[PDB]
Amino acid sequence: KKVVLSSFSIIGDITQNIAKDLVTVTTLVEAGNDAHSYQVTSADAIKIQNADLILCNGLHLEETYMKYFTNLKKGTKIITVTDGINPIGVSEDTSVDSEPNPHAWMSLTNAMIYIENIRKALTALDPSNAKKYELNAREYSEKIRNSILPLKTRIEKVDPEKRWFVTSEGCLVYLAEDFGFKSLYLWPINSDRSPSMMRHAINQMRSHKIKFIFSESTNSDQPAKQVAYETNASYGGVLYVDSLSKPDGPAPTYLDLLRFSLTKIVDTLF
Repeated sequence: KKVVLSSFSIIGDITQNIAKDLVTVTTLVEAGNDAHSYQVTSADAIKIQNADLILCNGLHLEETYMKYFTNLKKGTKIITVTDGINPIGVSEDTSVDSEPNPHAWMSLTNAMIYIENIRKALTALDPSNAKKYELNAREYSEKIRNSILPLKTRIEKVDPEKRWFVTSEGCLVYLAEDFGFKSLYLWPINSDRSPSMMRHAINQMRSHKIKFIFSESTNSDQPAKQVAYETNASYGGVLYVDSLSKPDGPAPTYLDLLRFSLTKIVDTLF
């Protein structure tokens, strides 16, 4: 039985829906840890040795621990499951070039690309099961579309002047792009804050009469609430974007994570 190591919980869950036990799916950065600032342990080095295939997000998400994906089993490839997603830069000033924002999985379109890239890699690893990964990938893709599309459809009725997703981390930039909304946030990447970015958000919210700002499940709510106060906006609550929740939390699977967060967004913007 082949072993497929996913860099973090979200990619692990996607991969499990496509493979459905045809392979053993393991996860490096388990739910509840920051994927960008993780420390790889001795035990983790065993997971890495056992891997027949390694699935990374790319977009620099794993940049601090790429070096641990070395001395690998012969034939073990590292696949970037975001291949074909045009990166969005960590610059809010989209003039300058900048490091990529890693959060490509917060997108209906991109969910389909993650699935496709993983299907492809599983199929090149284990070609005698091609027909099963094929079926599984289609089913799973459908499942995602069936849950998430009705949320898109609701979101798209928003009045254009209210088309803003305002968060703490820049976790929704790919969602904004996919659904045709503008983005505003306080810092691009949690692991990394700027007083000027906060000032800029405040000014932008006042200027565009933006009504809500969110925080997320792995960062503090304090800055969002302060910005709400200073802008006469409302604090929107906590979104799940950077990790699956624990099993009894609201986002134990990638589908549940998209559904939860998009539901919360929709429910606050109407």
